[PDB]
Formats: sequence, structure tokens, C-alpha cells
Amino acid sequence: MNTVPFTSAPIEVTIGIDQYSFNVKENQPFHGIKDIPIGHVHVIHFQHADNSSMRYGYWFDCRMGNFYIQYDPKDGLYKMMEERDGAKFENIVHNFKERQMMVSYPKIDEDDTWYNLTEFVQMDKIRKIVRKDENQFSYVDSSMTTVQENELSDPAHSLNYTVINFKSREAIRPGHEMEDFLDKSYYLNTVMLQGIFKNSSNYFGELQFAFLNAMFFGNYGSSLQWHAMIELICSSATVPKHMLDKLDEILYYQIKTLPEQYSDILLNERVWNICLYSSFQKNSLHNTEKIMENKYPELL
Amino acid sequence: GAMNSSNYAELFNNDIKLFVDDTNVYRVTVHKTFEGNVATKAINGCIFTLNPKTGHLFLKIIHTSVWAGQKRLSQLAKWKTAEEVSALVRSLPKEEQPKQIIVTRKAMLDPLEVHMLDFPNIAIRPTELRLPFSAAMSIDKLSDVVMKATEPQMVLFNIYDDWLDRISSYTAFSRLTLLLRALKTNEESAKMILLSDPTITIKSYHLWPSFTDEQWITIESQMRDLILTEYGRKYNV
Ligand SMILES: CC(C)COC(=O)C[C@@H]1C=CS(=O)(=O)C1
Ligand SMILES: CC(C)COC(=O)C[C@@H]1C=CS(=O)(=O)C1
Repeated sequence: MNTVPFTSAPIEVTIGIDQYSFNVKENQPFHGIKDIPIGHVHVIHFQHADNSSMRYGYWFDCRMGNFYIQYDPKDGLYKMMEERDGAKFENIVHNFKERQMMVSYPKIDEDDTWYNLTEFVQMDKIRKIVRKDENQFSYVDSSMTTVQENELSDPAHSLNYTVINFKSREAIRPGHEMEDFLDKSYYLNTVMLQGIFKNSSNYFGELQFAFLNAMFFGNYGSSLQWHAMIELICSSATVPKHMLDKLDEILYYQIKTLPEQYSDILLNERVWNICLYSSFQKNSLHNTEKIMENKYPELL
Repeated sequence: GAMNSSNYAELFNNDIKLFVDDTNVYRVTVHKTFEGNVATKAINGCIFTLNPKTGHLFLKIIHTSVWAGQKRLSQLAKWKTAEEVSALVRSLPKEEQPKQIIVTRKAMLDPLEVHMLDFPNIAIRPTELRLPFSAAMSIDKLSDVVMKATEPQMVLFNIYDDWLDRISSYTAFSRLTLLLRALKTNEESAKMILLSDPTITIKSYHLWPSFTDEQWITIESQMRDLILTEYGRKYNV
């Protein structure tokens, strides 16, 4: 069980850790988060009380280093940093644990929600979508645009998701125009899975990362990416059975975790109605269809 | 974006453009079977591809053999249309290729866009105009060449005959759309108006009769009356 200590909390802020969140008051004696489960990526995220504009946060994996949080009063945000001195970190963390200045990652033993949302998400792939190689952790915020959004403006601060475009030469074989547009299996299986992602695990990892950035930061281009990756599978007539079954589980837990009050803005009616009721896979997503119909019957 | 009444003069500027109308590509007769079920029998169709500035008509005849053994023919017909328009563009020299293609039905947008991916600089546009190009098969010589085709074929007519020697392309298009609107609303009456006077003939190399300027005014008046009448007979006014 690892720990992300905080030097202090000088400004009032709502702090998220994965699907949990808590309020910290201005100069409240808060010194971090303990008991973080090893084996998963995590995200620690922030919304200042005085400016709800800009949710921002950091993806990290405690197996890759000792990470801490310190407020920067010049840039005006909580920054993640890596502490290189292992013995300084062990002594200070312990001191804080002794003074009970840390919140505990509050995982219910029965609860697989975070595993289910991050099953295929790996830090190494996050760091290729979010390029800042001098750090082992990755910063994301509400405003960052994707590579595809920028084609339609600072490249260093972009989300390099895999570009998916259904009306593109990449998606459409010359001479198979109608076939490839109405059945996207060759784009899914040959171009994307065999060619770009190499396997379905990497595809699902990017899909799950896009959803989590949409949900936690309201990142609009991430939501576009999540829906495009769903629609590419649903619009393919030929999808391996294990991928369909896994997608159903992935989407089920995403829909289950979504705040009911953000459904209106995080869910694209056209994609979901198409995917559940018109597409080749309209009858392949039983768990997702059942939770969508019971939780969000308005959208449909 | 969409072509409508507000940007209507754009049709007659010097940027090459084509209208594409697919309403006569897939044509059927519906009939009863011996068992008393219903079935369709396809007849020859055509793509109506028209340069409104010059009067060029690229009439691609769609022979019924293209439908043999195919399913979802109304969907296929849109993609076949887009395939043939793309092939036409590729066949044309660069300086003759259109800068825009305006489809008369919005369902042609995605098929045409996908077939034209190789031409990113050619804009594919819808229109809000309700154009009467479906009535092209009421022009006797066009109907005749379509029905007589025994194989796929492209035929090239000027739909304005020689009118551009005397009038502008705006006026020629207005005349064409009036004639076609009339043929669409009451074909028998429209053809009666056009052919009633035996002394006015259709030249062998033309589609419409050889009216004088004054006779065209009379003809155009009679066509407006027809359209207004039928609009009367229809709604009872
Ligand atoms: C001033 C003291 C009581 C609190 O300062 C800190 O906790 C800063 C340390 C820097 C790296 S670290 O070891 O992760 C934490
Ligand atoms: C297909 C290739 C030869 C291009 O030809 C033309 O464009 C000929 C014009 C088209 C119709 S028209 O008005 O009869 C004269």
C-alpha cells in the first residue's frame, strides 16, 4: 500500500483520488493520501474552490517512483513531483502517518470498480498519449485538446489519442467504399487492431483512458475519442467474441460509475442509440443495454 | 454549405460545378405474382449529372443487369451513383473537373463524399432547392435512350439546346426548371403545350422544340399557368 504525501494545502480545493473525492479547507492540516492499492494506475485530481474552471490532475503508478504533491503559488496549482531520495520520503511519510495527517484510500473490500475501469490501462501507454518524458506521471486537464481536434494549437500540451475518422482513406479501401463504410470490420481488425494497437488489450486501454479523462476532467476531446472507439467496434460486423464480451463489461462499469447528473453532457445520444439498437452489435451488449435502459432511458 | 435561394447566382459563376440527381437510378414496376404476392421488376435507370452553367448533361445509363443478385437495391443505388460520378470526374482532364458537386438529395452526401476521398478539394454540397430533375425521364429523347440501352452507357447531350446563343445561363436554367416542374406536375398537359403546334419541330440534335424568342414567352406563360392550375386542382383553390 503506497502513499502520495502533500507538503501542505494552502488553497481550498476538492481533491479526487480515482472515483473518490474530499474537500480540503484553506490551510487545513492535510498531508496526503495513504493505503493506495498497488497494481493499478491511479489519478489524483483537483478542483479549486475559488475557480471551478480547470479540473486538472495526474495519472501515476506508485510502482514507478515515490510521488508527492506541493502547491506552487506562482503557477497556482497543486503539482506532482518525484522525490529521488528514498530515505527522506520514508522518514517524512512515516512522520505524517504517525500524526494521522493523511486520508486513507477508502476501498471497500468487495469493490472491484477501479480495477474494472482501469483493467487494460497501463502507465506506459498513458505516457505515449500524454507526452512529457522527463516525468513518470502524466498531467491532464479539462482544456487539453487532442491531436485530431487540432487538425480540424500547442502540440506539446495535446492528447495524442489514436486518430479515428470513418470518412478517411485510412478507413476506406479503394474499391471497397460502400463495403468498408457500412461494415467497418477491416478498419477495426486490420488497420487498427493488427496495425496500430497490435492487440485488443491496448485498444481497450486507450478506450478506458479516454472515458476516465472525459469523466474526471470533463475533457471534451476525450469523450469524442471514447465514443469513436465504441462506435468503431459496434459498426463492425466481424468482431472476435472475446472482444464483444469484454466491451460489454467495460461499458457496463463505465455507465455504472458515471454521475447521473452528468449523463446529459457525457453521453452522445446518436452513438448510443446506434450502438444498442441499429448496429451489427445491437444484440451483443446485454449488460450495457440493461444498465443504460434502467439508468438513462431518457437518452434512448 | 447548403445551396438555397440566397446563394442562387453562384450556379452561374465561372467555378465548374455539377448537380447530381439520383432519383431515376433505381426504377421498378411493382406487380402481383402468380401466388398473389407482390414483387418488383427493375427497368433501366440513369444518373442525371448536369453543369448548370453550360447545359452539359452527363447521362449515365444504369442497365438493369447492375442489380442482378444484389440486395438492398435502394441503398446500393446511392453508392453506385457515387461510384459512377467519381469515375466521371476521374475521366475528365484536371481543368474540366468540378470544384463543387451539389446533390439534389441529402442521402447522396456520405456515399459521394466517401467515393471522392481522393479529391479533398472538391466540395460535396446539399441543396435546399426542390429541383425537378426527376422529370428528366419525361424528355422523350432521354427516356428513349435509357429504355433502349442493352448495356451500361454514358450519353452526352446539352440540355439547353442552343439557348445560350441568345440567353444567359441564369435564364436558361430558369427555363429548364420551369419546363421540368411542369412536366412533373402534369406531364400530359405539359407535352401538349410543347408539341401542340405542328410547325414547330425539334431538331435532330436537340431535345426541345425550336421556338422563337416570342414563342418561348408564350410557352413559358402556358407552363406557369399549368403549374398554378394543377396547384389549384390539387388543393382546391
Ligand atoms: C516541511 C515538511 C514537514 C513537509 O514537507 C514535505 O513533505 C516535502 C517533502 C519533499 C518531498 S517528500 O519527501 O515527498 C515530501
Ligand atoms: C465525357 C467527356 C467527353 C466530356 O464531354 C463533354 O463534356 C461534352 C459536353 C457534355 C455534354 S454536352 O452538352 O453534350 C457536351
